[PDB]
Amino acid sequence: SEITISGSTSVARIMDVLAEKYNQQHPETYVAVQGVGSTAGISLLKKGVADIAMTSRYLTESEAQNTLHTFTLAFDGLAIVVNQANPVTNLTREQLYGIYKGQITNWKQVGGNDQKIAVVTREASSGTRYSFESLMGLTKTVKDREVSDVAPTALVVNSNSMMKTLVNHNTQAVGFISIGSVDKSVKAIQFEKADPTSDNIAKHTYQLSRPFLILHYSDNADEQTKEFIAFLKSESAKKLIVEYGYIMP
Ligand SMILES: [Mg+2]
Repeated sequence: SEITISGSTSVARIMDVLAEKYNQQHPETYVAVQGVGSTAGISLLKKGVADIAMTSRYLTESEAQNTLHTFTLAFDGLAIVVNQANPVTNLTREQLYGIYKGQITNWKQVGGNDQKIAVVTREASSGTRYSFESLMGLTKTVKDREVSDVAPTALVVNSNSMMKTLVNHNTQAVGFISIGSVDKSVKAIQFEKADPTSDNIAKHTYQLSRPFLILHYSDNADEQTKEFIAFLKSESAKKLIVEYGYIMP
């Protein structure tokens, strides 16, 4: 048989591994992992042409359906990173928002050196960028969509790796990376005085995290779907999730 799980390209990175694992033990069921973004995934499931959707954000009021079931597969965290030389140890929500908006333009304003801030972001198509902006309220409504509201003087880089190298080489820069990509080349700072840790994400004391949700019709689903959903809830799956740097609720 065939199971189609659609949506989030953020979730698809780990789902590709989970699926290949489940296929080893169930060689006659192909799990098609379709990375089309959280919103297309929801639509595909509601049209009955996916069995499962995956998202990297909570559902809106309008997306919620009474017979749709949701569970949280994992949390994925973001770190704010500065150059090792930067004395700043913490930013609040309003400070970071203000910096990304271009309202706060010198580090002295947020307890640092007298030096112009270089704001660094990711490419337009980046999932990590979309979640950072959603978490920080850095989009704006324009007619029928959200548009990025980050000051267009921000510099764009195209990976975690390149973000860290940029930060590492520029005392003035601030940026964001997946929490798992943190290494000693950059200084990860607190957000609202909470350290960027697995434990703080799991307890929601650290705010900069996003859910990986799994959506399906628990009632009206066929057995192959129920069996894959069970596996996603199994220790064998969780072990894999954790080992790739995602965080158990
Ligand atoms: Mg806004």
